[PDB]
Amino acid sequence: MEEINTRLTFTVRRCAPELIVPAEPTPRELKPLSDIDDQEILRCHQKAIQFFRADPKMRHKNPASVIREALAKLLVFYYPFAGRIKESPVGKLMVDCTGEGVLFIEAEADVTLSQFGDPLQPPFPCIDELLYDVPGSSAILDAPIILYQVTRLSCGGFILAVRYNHAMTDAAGLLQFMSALGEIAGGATSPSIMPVWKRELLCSSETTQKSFFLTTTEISAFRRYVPTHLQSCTTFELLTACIWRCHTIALQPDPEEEMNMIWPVNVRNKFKFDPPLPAGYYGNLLAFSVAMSSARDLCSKPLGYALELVMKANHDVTKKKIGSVSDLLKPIKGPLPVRHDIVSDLIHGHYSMEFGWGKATYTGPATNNPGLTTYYVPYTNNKGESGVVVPLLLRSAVMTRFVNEINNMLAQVQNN
Repeated sequence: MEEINTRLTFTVRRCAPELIVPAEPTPRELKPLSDIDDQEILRCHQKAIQFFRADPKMRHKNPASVIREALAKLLVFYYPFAGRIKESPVGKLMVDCTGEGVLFIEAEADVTLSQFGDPLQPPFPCIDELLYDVPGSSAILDAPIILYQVTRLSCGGFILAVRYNHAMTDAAGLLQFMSALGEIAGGATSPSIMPVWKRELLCSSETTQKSFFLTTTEISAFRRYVPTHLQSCTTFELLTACIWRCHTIALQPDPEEEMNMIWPVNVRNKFKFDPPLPAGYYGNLLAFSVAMSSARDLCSKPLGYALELVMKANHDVTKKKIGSVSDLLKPIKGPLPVRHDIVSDLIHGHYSMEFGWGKATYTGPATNNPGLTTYYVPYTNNKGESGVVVPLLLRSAVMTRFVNEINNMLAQVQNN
């Protein structure tokens, strides 16, 4: 299992972080976050990144300035994003729309866009410096909800890095928002999709980083040595059953502890909501599927055991298809288990954002839970092999036991 390493490094320097408030008076109100947005597994942040190449006609236009003026203008419509999230009695989250503003960082880097590769894919170097974690902002409550870093590159290109409070929006909502930002920086009067709230509809009253590469041939090879009755499995399912079982064998937990593997599902493509969703909704619309087993059964039984659990969990959430949003979209049931890993499927453009410099040359993820939290990215190496890159952050011993265990599985798949 190949480790991918970024041998590139460079020096970043950033101004001191600033607060961007909406450019015009906006409603000062308390807006309810939905039962989907405020579940435990979403009380985290997430990181996205886009790379933009130089545009010769955009000379005399510093990208940080363009973006921060457009942020101010766009926050008039998305004004809750300038708010602060607070907790009421019985655990309901609210956005206090105070206009205190989103965090912003203008920076420069002694590096060129082309030095990130061609094609440019993860891992990305110096990402902790390209999306600086300002102290106290890692908080869910009373902290700025979103953070931008615009790093200018020596070629005149630039980097747009975002950290956002996952209680506020999901990847899809942030995409609607970033496309509204692109439109406003394009000169638009207002967004094409006028956002709405309506989240009441979903209210019911020692460590180590690393990135590893598995080629498609290795994945499909796996698919050959699982029982025929499980061969309809997705690449995602097979990869997730591998990761879950290998990680558990690496953790070596108490035999009876309940091991959970959890992943989100975008439902927009899937269900047909009978009261359909509002046109500009941008809260969370993720379903979550949960696969659970004793540590002893995961480590004791072959990969087919884990794989069946993953595939069947992947249809618990897909099986009821028409009705209300409150009917088909539920939070995870209880408090999160002690033992839970989180995987996300990213093998899927994120196109049509244009800020004057074109559409991004790359848009994707970047870089709490003490389990394993990772995502799958597409990757093609220098010889042409397409496959998946899995960024892992584990205690070093757990990492090498994990790597060795998936390498044992590769050894088995090839011996057979």
